[PDB]
Amino acid sequence: SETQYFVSHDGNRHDLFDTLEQAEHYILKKNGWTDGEIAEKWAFVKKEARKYGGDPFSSNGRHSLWFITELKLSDGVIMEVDGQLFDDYVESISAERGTEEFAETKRRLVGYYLGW
Ligand SMILES: [N+]
Ligand SMILES: [N+]
Ligand SMILES: [N+]
Ligand SMILES: [N+]
Ligand SMILES: [N+]
Ligand SMILES: [N+]
Ligand SMILES: [N+]
Ligand SMILES: [N+]
Ligand SMILES: [N+]
Ligand SMILES: [N+]
Ligand SMILES: [N+]
Ligand SMILES: [N+]
Ligand SMILES: [N+]
Repeated sequence: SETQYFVSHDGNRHDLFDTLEQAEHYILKKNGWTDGEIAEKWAFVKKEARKYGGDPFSSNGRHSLWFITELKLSDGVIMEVDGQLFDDYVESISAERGTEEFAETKRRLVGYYLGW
């Protein structure tokens, strides 16, 4: 069992990273942070954004469209999306298992997350 961090921007897939810090670092570099700025300011910006409902990845004072999703996998199978059992997640945005709607929704998400 292994956790990976999936970075997306405005619906577009970027990468799967092994740790949260790697995923965060990638977004910050994408947003033009210097390596100096990250080491001196990121921990503070992330906690203050946490504390007051803001987007720590905001480049202009508004939601950045960046997201980090936490995937748990076993043998390359997605088991959980942000702590929620995958099939439960698919059901909540579509229909229940057994329906073609469920099968197509999970199929697209599987390919989306794994970069097919
Ligand atoms: N994508
Ligand atoms: N990139
Ligand atoms: N990387
Ligand atoms: N990193
Ligand atoms: N780093
Ligand atoms: N990008
Ligand atoms: N700390
Ligand atoms: N600070
Ligand atoms: N503060
Ligand atoms: N914030
Ligand atoms: N946050
Ligand atoms: N699963
Ligand atoms: N089923």
